[PDB]
Amino acid sequence: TIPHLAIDPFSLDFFDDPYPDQQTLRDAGPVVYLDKWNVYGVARYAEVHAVLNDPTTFCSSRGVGLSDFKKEKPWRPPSLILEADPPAHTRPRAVLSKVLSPATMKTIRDGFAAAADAKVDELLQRGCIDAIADLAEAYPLSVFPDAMGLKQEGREHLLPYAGLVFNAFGPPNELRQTAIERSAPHQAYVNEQCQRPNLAPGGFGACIHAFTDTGEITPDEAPLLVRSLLSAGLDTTVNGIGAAVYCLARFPGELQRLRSDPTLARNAFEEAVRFESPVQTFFRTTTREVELGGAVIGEGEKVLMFLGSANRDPRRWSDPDLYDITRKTSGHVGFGSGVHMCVGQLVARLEGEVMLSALARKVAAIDIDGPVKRRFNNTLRGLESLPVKLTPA
Ligand code: HEM
Ligand SMILES: CCOc1ccc(C(=O)O)cc1
Ligand SMILES: [Cl-]
Repeated sequence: TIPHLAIDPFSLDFFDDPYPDQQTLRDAGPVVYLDKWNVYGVARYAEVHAVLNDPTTFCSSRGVGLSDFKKEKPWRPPSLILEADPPAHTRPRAVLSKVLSPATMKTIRDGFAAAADAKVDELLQRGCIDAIADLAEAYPLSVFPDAMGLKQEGREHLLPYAGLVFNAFGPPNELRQTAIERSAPHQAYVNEQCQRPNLAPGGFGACIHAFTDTGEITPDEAPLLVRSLLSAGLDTTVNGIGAAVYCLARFPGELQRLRSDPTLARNAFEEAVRFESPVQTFFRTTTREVELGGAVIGEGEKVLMFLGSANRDPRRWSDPDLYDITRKTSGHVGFGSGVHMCVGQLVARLEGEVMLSALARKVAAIDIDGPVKRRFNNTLRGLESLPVKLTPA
């Protein structure tokens, strides 16, 4: 009943151009079996959405990578939020939700915006820049570690640590095994900075620790929650902003619409998240026999959700392959959906918004003027290098 496919969604060939293979995965059926890794796959919007929204049947506590925590040792202590199910999940989630709240956004907004304006000003002085190193990396590096309350020393460990985390959700290919074999210094650094004494007052980190006396989390839980933010909070935004600039570079008509109305910045970023889906994939594990899209899946099976594919499913989206900054994006699954839906999305959107606003007001054109190089990662989609010429407005 379930078609079997030999496509490796974690191969460099796939990362290099995933879209044909994603259509093959969607059109093969609502549920496929991926023989390469012995997992089920869902690539259409409807099934991806259904799976995300049934956490009881499709759990996270057995890991959201290929590895089944019931069978293998997790490479690091499990995340108390990403790799937990309700009810264990519920209070740590509530804490990070309050730490990364509307009120918090109000306190950091002017600073994040000034930094974005300053960066664009600097880049315009240079003219010819690398929009990855000099913008998509440099801008989040200039605001997020400080917002966390990290010391200056050791920050060069943060992106390596993130690349390791997102590679480790993958199968045991070379990407994953190389990451893990280089991991020790990055782990050591990150774990140390998660301790209360090492986090500056007023940062996200200290704020997590301040929540330890409410009964929601205990003091021994706070370091792992800080670890979640240091895992997820940077490299995601790097690839989101990189995606947005790439889109604007490839669709000059949309840059021009954004210039004429900079208040489109926020949606222009959201559309970039749907269109590129910097977070491509996550797994769930079935806790029982389940029927999905008229197909039956046994208990304890890994299920691979293609978020990027769901965000380009023509069953859900009109002209999915077009970057449209006035699209109604609501419902896209680039931040996930349901109880695990990105708890940091207000930070991601804030960063993305103020950067695209700065570009909207200051830049007249973005032209690719060098070879584009992709960055390969088992979970993240994005570029290594994006050489562009920026023309001032
Ligand atoms: C454009 C940037 C980002 C994208 C595309 C993104 C994507 C996602 C996705 C798809 C999930 C769902 C995982 C699942 O269902 O298993 C998620 C969860 C999560 N994200 Fe984000 N993320 C981004 C930025 C951030 C930022 C900036 C932070 C923190 C400051 C963050 C922290 C987290 C955490 C802690 C979770 C786990 C939430 C839970 O399990 O309840 N992310 N993110
Ligand atoms: C795209 C979401 O990525 C992550 C990665 C790690 C964690 C965590 O360590 O809790 C959460 C989300
Ligand atoms: Cl670690």
